[PDB]
Amino acid sequence: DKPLRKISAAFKKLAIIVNSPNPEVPVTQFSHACSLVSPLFGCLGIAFKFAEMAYVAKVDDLVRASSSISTLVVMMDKDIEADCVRKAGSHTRNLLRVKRGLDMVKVLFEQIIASEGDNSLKDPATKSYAQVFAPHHGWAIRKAVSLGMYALPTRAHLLNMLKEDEAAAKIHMQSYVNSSAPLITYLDNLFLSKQLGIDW
Ligand SMILES: CCCCCCCCCCCCC/C=C/[C@@H](O)[C@H](COP(=O)(O)O)NC(C)=O
Repeated sequence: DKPLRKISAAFKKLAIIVNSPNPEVPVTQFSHACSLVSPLFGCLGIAFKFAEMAYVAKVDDLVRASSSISTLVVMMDKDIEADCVRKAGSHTRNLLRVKRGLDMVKVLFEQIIASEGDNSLKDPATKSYAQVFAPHHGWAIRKAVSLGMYALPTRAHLLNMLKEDEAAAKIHMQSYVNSSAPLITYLDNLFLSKQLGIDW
């Protein structure tokens, strides 16, 4: 089906889990949902090429992890026990970056919705990247991203690539925004509650 619909369906499900008492988020289900977001970065063009190493490789690792590890909590606790939380390539470091990817797409969608009537994606792309990723990327990446903003598809072109009209895309984006918000909060709080921080 259409990429935004796959996304909204999968995250609705995740929202139910996190909004319930004693949530257990399976690594399989979380990593599959996160993989549905990947095609979005590609639709945005060269500006978001960083997403392959920054997001896709990370989801790939969680996909791998999911065969032997039950939940995100158990996954994090294993890395804590092994004292390898901030190590390059740890599941937990990867989870934190995946969280940022989910957040950037959330903010992007919010801004696209807020700017209905402007056929340019420049502000929404620039704003969300600035809010979510800019504080963690080095100079060269930030400069490259900014330059790549001239290569964004128009708003109408993007809708066409995602195979939706304005009304339908609005609903599915809003749905992801509503679903992903408590998930992102859930994830932040796992890090915060285990005294790991979220700014590294
Ligand atoms: C012919 C020219 C082709 C143009 C180049 C295409 C875009 C290149 C953008 C590459 C972005 C690389 C980002 C690297 C990802 C991670 O390995 C690295 C470290 O991963 P980490 O955040 O520590 O887990 N992340 C950062 C932002 O330093």
